[PDB]
Amino acid sequence: GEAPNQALLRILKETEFKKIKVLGSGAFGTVYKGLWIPEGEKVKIPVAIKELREATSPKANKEILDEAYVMASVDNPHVCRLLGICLTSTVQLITQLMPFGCLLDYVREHKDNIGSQYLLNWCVQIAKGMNYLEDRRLVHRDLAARNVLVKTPQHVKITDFGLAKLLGAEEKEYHAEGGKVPIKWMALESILHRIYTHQSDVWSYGVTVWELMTFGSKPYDGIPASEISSILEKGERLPQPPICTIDVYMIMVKCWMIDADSRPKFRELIIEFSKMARDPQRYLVIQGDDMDDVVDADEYLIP
Amino acid sequence: GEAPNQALLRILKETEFKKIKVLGSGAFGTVYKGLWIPEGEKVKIPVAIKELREATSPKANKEILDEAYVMASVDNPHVCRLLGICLTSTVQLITQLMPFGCLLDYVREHKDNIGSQYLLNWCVQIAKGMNYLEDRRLVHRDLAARNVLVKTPQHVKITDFGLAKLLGAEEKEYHAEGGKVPIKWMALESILHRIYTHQSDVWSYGVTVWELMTFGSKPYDGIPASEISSILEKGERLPQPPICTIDVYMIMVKCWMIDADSRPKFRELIIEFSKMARDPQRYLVIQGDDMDDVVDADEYLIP
Ligand SMILES: CC(=O)Nc1cccc(-c2c(-c3ccccc3)oc3ncnc(N[C@H](CO)c4ccccc4)c23)c1
Ligand SMILES: CC(=O)Nc1cccc(-c2c(-c3ccccc3)oc3ncnc(N[C@H](CO)c4ccccc4)c23)c1
Repeated sequence: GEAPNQALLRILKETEFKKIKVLGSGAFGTVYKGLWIPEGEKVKIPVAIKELREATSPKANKEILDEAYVMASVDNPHVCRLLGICLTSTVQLITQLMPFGCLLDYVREHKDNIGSQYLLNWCVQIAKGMNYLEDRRLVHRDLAARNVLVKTPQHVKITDFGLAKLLGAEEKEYHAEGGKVPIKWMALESILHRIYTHQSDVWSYGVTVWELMTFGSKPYDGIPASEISSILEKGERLPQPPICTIDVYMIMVKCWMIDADSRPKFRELIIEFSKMARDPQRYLVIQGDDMDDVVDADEYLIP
Repeated sequence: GEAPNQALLRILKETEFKKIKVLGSGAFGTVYKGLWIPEGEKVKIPVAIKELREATSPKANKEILDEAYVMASVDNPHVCRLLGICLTSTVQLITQLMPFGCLLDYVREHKDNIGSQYLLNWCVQIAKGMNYLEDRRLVHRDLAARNVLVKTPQHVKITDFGLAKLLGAEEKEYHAEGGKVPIKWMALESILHRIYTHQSDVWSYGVTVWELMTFGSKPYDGIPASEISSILEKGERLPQPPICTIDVYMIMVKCWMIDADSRPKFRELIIEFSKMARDPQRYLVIQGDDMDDVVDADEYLIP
């Protein structure tokens, strides 16, 4: 009927890995930094380890396993993959450590040393990842700079598949109900009708690029999420970032068309940003890449 | 008779420069970071500005002018030069700002990222500076890693001429009396007889190199200055730094010979360290330039 999912769900023993330190916490639970050491091999693998909490909510435990299902079912250099789970009191997700954290925080606390080459290359890698997920028939539903991680400054990957959904062969869209999805990153049709498609992800990709080009600005910074529906319907969109040529900003705008099919496909976004990456300073203007009358004392010879 | 010193002592107005911040303080007085802006030109020169204190000791005011005399009388890329003085309540010395501070502190707080190329190049530059001072008939009498400043990581200069003395044409050595000179950097003949020569500076150069090669260790760390005389007479010298090949350590040892003329001349030290700088990893072994079984998760494919 459909292609059987022959992904392997690896079950790992707790004694095989060591939590070095906590990385984060909040509503999602807690994430740890650690080393995984398979007993047989002579290897030590840096890993991130995620668990919920001391309590076990019926609905919440089910959803971490859904997240494991999707992460176990993906294999791509620009997508984060599940290494395994550990069946402790509460289930643990084990993944490759992405030491430099989320891309949102990275662009924020490195503004001054991020060049056009890096920005446009990140855009290419995210598009490649999203394109892979489209081939795999997966709709992410939560693509944002915050859900892209940095393995190295020159290599990023998409993660956070907690809202992701797999589409059938004879199925073009997913219909949500529960809601509670980040509104400022989702397409109008998703806000209006709970419709999610690969083209809905393209909208979110558009917003993600805006975040990168503004070095981590909050979209619609002074606007509550209730109003977002109205302003999009009016034709209002995120503004052109200072560093963005009309060339780049036109790409971003096309991702936010009302007609979903009029938006570009991820495969096209790979091409366009890739072309731009060959001559990056032609497409992004960044003053790096408090006075200009300053001169060093030994280029000032005594008159 | 002797060559007339036609150096120009430039007198600068206080209104021409602005103190941005204090850099240091202690027994020597205070040093400021500032901008010098000659009224005529369209330039802004980063400068260090040194003054004594609110009080004016007769003997202390004279000595800052002696320091100005020598700094005004030197012109070399590896020596710090006086830009001018300002005749305020207490006289101010104005020099080129050396933004990265003293080399001693620089090797200490950058151990992990200082390679053999940088160390040996610094040795070449200091020897060039000291050789220039020898041609200029000047004995520094206080050469140490602390009295070498960093303009950029790849360009250093000798400074702190407060103890410096000019020798005559028919004069090979200076005879001190007052004393109170840093004992752990001075030659045995200087400790024993108050004799200072260009070869006494070579001893101090030797110690300065030891500081650099140990990334800013204190010489004779657990020894009081009273004992230093004895141990040098016994034949005890500073130990071989871990990173130092016998080749480099032999240079250091030769600077600490009892016979002053058996020590190398600065011009020879330029040559030897310069040769070594062409193949720096042959002469200094540094592990950069907590596990080795570590492997990244995507070079570990699921068995
Ligand atoms: C959205 C968010 O805050 N994600 C997050 C939170 C906490 C840690 C990480 C994380 C980091 C990280 C490292 C240093 C500083 C800050 C963050 O590195 C990571 N490498 C892999 N996965 C990470 N976290 C995701 C959470 O989406 C994750 C962990 C384990 C299993 C699945 C996913 C991570 C990522
Ligand atoms: C031995 C010592 O502590 N020297 C010292 C003390 C304070 C400041 C400086 C100094 C610095 C500096 C900058 C940032 C951090 C730390 C130090 O930069 C400098 N550039 C030029 N001269 C300096 N000081 C010498 C004092 O020997 C100096 C200043 C003005 C006139 C003559 C000499 C300096 C150097």
